[PDB]
Amino acid sequence: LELGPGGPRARTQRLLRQVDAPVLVAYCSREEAEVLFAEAAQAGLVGPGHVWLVPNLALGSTDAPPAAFPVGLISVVTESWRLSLRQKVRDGVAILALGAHSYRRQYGTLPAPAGDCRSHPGPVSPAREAFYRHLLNVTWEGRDFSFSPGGYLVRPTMVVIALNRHRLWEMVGRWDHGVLYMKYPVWPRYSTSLQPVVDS
Amino acid sequence: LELGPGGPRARTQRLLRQVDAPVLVAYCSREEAEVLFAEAAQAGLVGPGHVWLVPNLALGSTDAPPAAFPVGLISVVTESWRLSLRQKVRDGVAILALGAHSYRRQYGTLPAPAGDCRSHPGPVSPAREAFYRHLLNVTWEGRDFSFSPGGYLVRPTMVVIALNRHRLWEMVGRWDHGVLYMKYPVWPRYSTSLQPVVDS
Amino acid sequence: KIVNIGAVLSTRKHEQMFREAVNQANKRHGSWKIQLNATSVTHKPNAIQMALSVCEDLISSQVYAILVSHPPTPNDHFTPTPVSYTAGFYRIPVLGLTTRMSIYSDKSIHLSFLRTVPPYSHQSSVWFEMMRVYNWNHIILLVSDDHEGRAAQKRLETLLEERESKAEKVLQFDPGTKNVTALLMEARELEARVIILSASEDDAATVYRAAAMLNMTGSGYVWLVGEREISGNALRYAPDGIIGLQLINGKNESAHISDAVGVVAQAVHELLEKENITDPPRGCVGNTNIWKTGPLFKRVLMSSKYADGVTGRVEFNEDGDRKFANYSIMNLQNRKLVQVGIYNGTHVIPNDRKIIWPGGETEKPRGYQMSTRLKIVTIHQEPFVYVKPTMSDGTCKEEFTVNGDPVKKVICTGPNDTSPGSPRHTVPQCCYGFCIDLLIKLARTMNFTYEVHLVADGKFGTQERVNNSNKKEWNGMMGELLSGQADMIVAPLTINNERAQYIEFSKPFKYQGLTILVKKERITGINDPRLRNPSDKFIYATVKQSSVDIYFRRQVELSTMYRHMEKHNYESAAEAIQAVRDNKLHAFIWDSAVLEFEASQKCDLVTTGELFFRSGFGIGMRKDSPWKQNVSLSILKSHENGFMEDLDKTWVR
Ligand SMILES: *[C@@H]1O[C@H](CO)[C@@H](O[C@@H]2O[C@H](CO)[C@@H](O[C@H]3O[C@H](CO)[C@@H](O)[C@H](O)[C@@H]3O)[C@H](O)[C@H]2NC(C)=O)[C@H](O)[C@H]1NC(C)=O
Ligand SMILES: *[C@@H]1O[C@H](CO)[C@@H](O[C@@H]2O[C@H](CO)[C@@H](O[C@H]3O[C@H](CO)[C@@H](O)[C@H](O)[C@@H]3O)[C@H](O)[C@H]2NC(C)=O)[C@H](O)[C@H]1NC(C)=O
Ligand SMILES: *[C@@H]1O[C@H](CO)[C@@H](O[C@@H]2O[C@H](CO)[C@@H](O)[C@H](O)[C@H]2NC(C)=O)[C@H](O)[C@H]1NC(C)=O
Ligand SMILES: *[C@@H]1O[C@H](CO)[C@@H](O[C@@H]2O[C@H](CO)[C@@H](O)[C@H](O)[C@H]2NC(C)=O)[C@H](O)[C@H]1NC(C)=O
Ligand SMILES: *[C@@H]1O[C@H](CO)[C@@H](O[C@@H]2O[C@H](CO)[C@@H](O)[C@H](O)[C@H]2NC(C)=O)[C@H](O)[C@H]1NC(C)=O
Ligand SMILES: *[C@@H]1O[C@H](CO)[C@@H](O[C@@H]2O[C@H](CO)[C@@H](O)[C@H](O)[C@H]2NC(C)=O)[C@H](O)[C@H]1NC(C)=O
Ligand SMILES: *[C@@H]1O[C@H](CO)[C@@H](O[C@@H]2O[C@H](CO)[C@@H](O)[C@H](O)[C@H]2NC(C)=O)[C@H](O)[C@H]1NC(C)=O
Ligand SMILES: *[C@@H]1O[C@H](CO)[C@@H](O[C@@H]2O[C@H](CO)[C@@H](O)[C@H](O)[C@H]2NC(C)=O)[C@H](O)[C@H]1NC(C)=O
Ligand SMILES: *[C@@H]1O[C@H](CO)[C@@H](O)[C@H](O)[C@H]1NC(C)=O
Ligand SMILES: *[C@@H]1O[C@H](CO)[C@@H](O)[C@H](O)[C@H]1NC(C)=O
Ligand SMILES: *[C@@H]1O[C@H](CO)[C@@H](O)[C@H](O)[C@H]1NC(C)=O
Ligand SMILES: *[C@@H]1O[C@H](CO)[C@@H](O)[C@H](O)[C@H]1NC(C)=O
Repeated sequence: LELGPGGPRARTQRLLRQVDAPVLVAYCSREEAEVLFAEAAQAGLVGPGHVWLVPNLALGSTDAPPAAFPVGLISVVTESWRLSLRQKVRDGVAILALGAHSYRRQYGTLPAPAGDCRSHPGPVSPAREAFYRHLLNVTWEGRDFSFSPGGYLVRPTMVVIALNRHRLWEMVGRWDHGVLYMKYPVWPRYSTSLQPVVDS
Repeated sequence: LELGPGGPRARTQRLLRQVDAPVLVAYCSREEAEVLFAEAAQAGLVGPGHVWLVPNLALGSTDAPPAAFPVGLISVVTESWRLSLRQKVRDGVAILALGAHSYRRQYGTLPAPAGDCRSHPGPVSPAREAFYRHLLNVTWEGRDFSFSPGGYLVRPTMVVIALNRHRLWEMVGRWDHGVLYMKYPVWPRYSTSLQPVVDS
Repeated sequence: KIVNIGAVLSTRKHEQMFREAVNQANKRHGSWKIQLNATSVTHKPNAIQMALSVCEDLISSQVYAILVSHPPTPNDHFTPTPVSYTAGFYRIPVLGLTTRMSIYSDKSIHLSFLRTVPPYSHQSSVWFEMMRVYNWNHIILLVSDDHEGRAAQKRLETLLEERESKAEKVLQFDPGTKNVTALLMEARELEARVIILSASEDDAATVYRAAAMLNMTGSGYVWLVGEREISGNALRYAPDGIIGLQLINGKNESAHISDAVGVVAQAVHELLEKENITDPPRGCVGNTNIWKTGPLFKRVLMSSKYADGVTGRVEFNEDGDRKFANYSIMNLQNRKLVQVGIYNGTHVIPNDRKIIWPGGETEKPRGYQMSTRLKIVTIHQEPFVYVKPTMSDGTCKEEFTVNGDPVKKVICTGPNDTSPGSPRHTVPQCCYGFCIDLLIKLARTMNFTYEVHLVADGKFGTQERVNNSNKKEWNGMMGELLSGQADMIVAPLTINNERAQYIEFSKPFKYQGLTILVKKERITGINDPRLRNPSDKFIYATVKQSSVDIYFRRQVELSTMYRHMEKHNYESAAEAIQAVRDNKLHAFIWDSAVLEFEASQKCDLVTTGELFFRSGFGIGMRKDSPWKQNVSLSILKSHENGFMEDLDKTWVR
């Protein structure tokens, strides 16, 4: 589809009028998500019988979701989604401190500090490359912060959240050690879009 | 679309860029047809992956097709499209003569001449209505000129014409009775000017 | 309405050419009150200071687009990146004039980036064209492990998927590493003779010297490279006869400046005709929002056909890369880069001179070197491949037919008995039968020698997913042929859709189907009520990991029968036949030919029902095998005259 400010609103409504599926997986940014959900509601694609799953990109500011987001929308975040900014800062500083601790314990010296915005050395020093290696694999307070070679997290505890009746993002499932734990034996469909009735 | 002379062009250009159909059926007058085909060329709906079909109204004098008309434009005309003015006048006079001849053969006298503008013959005067009925069903030179009660040609021999590479209205198919007989068992498609690209 | 354009150039005289080009564009496109202004800055050594100067000199003004060139000193992707970030924050399009890296075509990183010169990845496409011109199918891909090499490999593989072909293998070597000879050794063991290299100049020189030391530059080999590997230190060590290619303009800064200014001017005029154009941020500091028109400006810029350029038509593809570029094919003849063709975007046309292939040959070399020694895997099937112990002196016992003719036998190497009692050595045994005689005739006709061995695990082959695996893999003979342990399968291997996707099959040398064997004729095929209503009273099964298992697994209607069979499947055909005769198994579902031969020879058993899956046995080879056509033609000729009938009379009456 094509979303965005104003844009060509046509040809997205036409396409959204030929979507016959019980489960829909959408990929868009926050504003594009709001536009898409307004268009889908105009096209009768919300309510029971339709399940939407989106990644974190569509969500923004989990504390307050938009009014266009349907209830029962499913997303997957990391465990730190509910943590405060202070707790996130503490966790990051802890990661750095534990990496420095491991590096010092294995090498016998504190890691060398960074450089400046001046002329850059070029080839990466062995000390910088070793500190990075010790900084990757770090475990802290049970949960591990192992980092991929690509720079993101490998094997984190993931939380499947969904929007309830009260328009609040609430936890529904957990993903630890490759095993799903869902709190609902059957997926609830308590949306109140039964104005056409046939929509369900 | 408005398709008016010298007016809103961005409004129609916006919608013409959203069309995804491979076959397009249009209905407009000649001037609106030229405007529409110009805008469609601007929107890239004229290439080898688009077929346009229009009724007789869209085209005008088939002897000189305009430059905006794309190649492969399909229309359906009557069998007298290639006849000269003298031949068509002869056919019309023949229809009138055959109607009068049938009326005389049944009633033993020629039909009465028409009235005048300085009067209003309120009654239908069934002598007139009988002549009209005889004028309806007429056959001439093996061609059926049977007229509908709506005063237009019914079950006529129609031909399907198209605009070829040389920008001429070439005859493609025939509508003898209720059966289609057309050349080109596969529809030929040209890349704009030349190069008759073949479907992969 | 004044429109301001910015540029980051190198020599400060290129700035003068940029100003002249903007004047020409401002006169050609009616000035009125559009006033295309031009401002420029020079590249700076420190990247951070370069980005800060981009903010202070160009973004500070109401710049609509930024052009960026490349300094003569080679620094690769280092120099155009800072601009692409700073202008990318506000969605201000930045056009690279001479950058070639593929990282700038990733719109997730470099958001508002366009280029007037294609990346190195597009050098794959022209390579593909040559593969169509000279009909090269088996190729080796030697790509560096850096992101550029991965992009080239991905582009070439995507092109090949449309043709529905594959590379023989891909060899990724770490950039800047010496002694890659080990990897080259693998390329020597393959049957393909075409090598397509994608690496930097120093890596190209290293690979060239290593291949020279390993005699990979001799006759029959073909080297296809890009411009990075035929310039600088790579050109000096490049082996004679390699084929590289160069972009026509490439390093012409002035032509690209003029073309970019033309396209920018056209796009700017179109955009101002579009209304609702807002205004650039005017300064990095303070402004923390994107330019609203930015995405629309980029969309207009991409959909532009400036067919008046110095470097030809200027058009962009879906990610801003210059579409339809011109390449010149170069051949290294006597240490000189002679031009032997031109790739005009869609085809390669040879114009002058003669192509000298690496071995000095004057004729097109084939892209394969089919060997004569053939390692043939086979299985023990009673009427087709009898396997017997050899005598104490290591040779097969002389034996004559009932008709009175000698029986041809071969020496196979197989695992003695089942795994536990085996001494775990490939003992030599004697193999003979229908398939062995077919193989002997085929080898005589096609002029190749062979060595025969038995399959290690005694399974025909199927796809299975072991737990905690990233993918499924074939076992048995199929796995042996795919992995490279074997070159050709000469056995009663059934032809089906699942195997044909990964394996080339010859024309069938025997037509047959599936049937059921029972003791002492009370089953009406697989439509019998007892077959579709399983119970502990009636037990039936087939051989594990065979064509019958694949056939039963893929049918939803036969799912319950598939479960019942899987609960009691057997290890080999002989074991299941013995179990049926020993009243342990009630019905055995297997091939028509084997089961019919067993019923006829052994008696006491009968086949029931009609054939419910008709197929044939075929010689299995690796995909796109060069001699698949020859094997098929030989089998067809053998069918035609008398050979298959003679084999049928001799072995399975
Ligand atoms: C990049 O390409 C430019 C055009 O493709 C090219 O500019 C051209 O430069 C040549 C001389 O190198 C000019 O030709 C001049 O001399 C010839 C021979 O007497 C005359 O016939 C011409 O009138 C002219 O005086 C071209 O006029 C000029 N063309 C254009 C459009 O600029 C650059 O030199 C190239 N830059 C490189 C290769 O680094
Ligand atoms: C499949 O069978 C084909 C026909 O037997 C065979 O083609 C033949 O290939 C040989 C090459 O080995 C050609 O011989 C020519 O080339 C050699 C080497 O270049 C020269 O020394 C010879 O003098 C001769 O000029 C045959 O001409 C050719 N036969 C035909 C009819 O084209 C294929 O090679 C076989 N496929 C394989 C073996 O994979
Ligand atoms: C985190 O990863 C680093 C990097 O592998 C580990 O550091 C290694 O420690 C072992 C001793 O246990 C040394 O033999 C290696 O040479 C070290 N690697 C490097 C690159 O220096 C570190 O041990 C890991 N942390 C934990 C808690 O396991
Ligand atoms: C054309 O239609 C007219 C009108 O139906 C036909 O005229 C009729 O002919 C029948 C035949 O004897 C007469 O019984 C009717 O009285 C006529 N009606 C009128 C109104 O004239 C005429 O025959 C038809 N012509 C042909 C060739 O079928
Ligand atoms: C038109 O472009 C010229 C550059 O040629 C701009 O002049 C520059 O202005 C900046 C800031 O005022 C100065 O730092 C430069 O030194 C000037 N360059 C030269 C060569 O004088 C001018 O500002 C632009 N005009 C508009 C209206 O954008
Ligand atoms: C680079 O790799 C090559 C190939 O692996 C090395 O050459 C081998 O080195 C081993 C010693 O480990 C010896 O068996 C021989 O010298 C070589 N064997 C073969 C089969 O080639 C080489 O030593 C490596 N290092 C270099 C060239 O500096
Ligand atoms: C590749 O180079 C060829 C010339 O060898 C270009 O072909 C000419 O292009 C110019 C530029 O518009 C035309 O005026 C000529 O008529 C073309 N000649 C022929 C025979 O086609 C070609 O345009 C270049 N490639 C691209 C993509 O521009
Ligand atoms: C069958 O194969 C053998 C060896 O593979 C061929 O013997 C030699 O093949 C090479 C290959 O070109 C020739 O140059 C030699 O001249 C051959 N030797 C002799 C003595 O002629 C043999 O020619 C092949 N038989 C064919 C092709 O019919
Ligand atoms: C490469 O060819 C030369 C040529 O005589 C030879 O001496 C050398 O042994 C060859 N290298 C091999 C076979 O690895
Ligand atoms: C242009 O902008 C005005 C005000 O921002 C808006 O009302 C109008 O709809 C826009 N025109 C478009 C989006 O075509
Ligand atoms: C092969 O296995 C048999 C067991 O039946 C054994 O008698 C024989 O010695 C073995 N051959 C060897 C070990 O070479
Ligand atoms: C997964 O595979 C391993 C491989 O040996 C095996 O040990 C393990 O039991 C398997 N886990 C299962 C079947 O749950």
